[PDB]
Amino acid sequence: FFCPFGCALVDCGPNRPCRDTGFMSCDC
Repeated sequence: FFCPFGCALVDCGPNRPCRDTGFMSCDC
């Protein structure tokens, strides 16, 4: 799902970093 600026509301919250290679594509 489209991510904002990291792990925010993704799979932990805006704290842990994730693998973002494409616009709105953060894979944690």
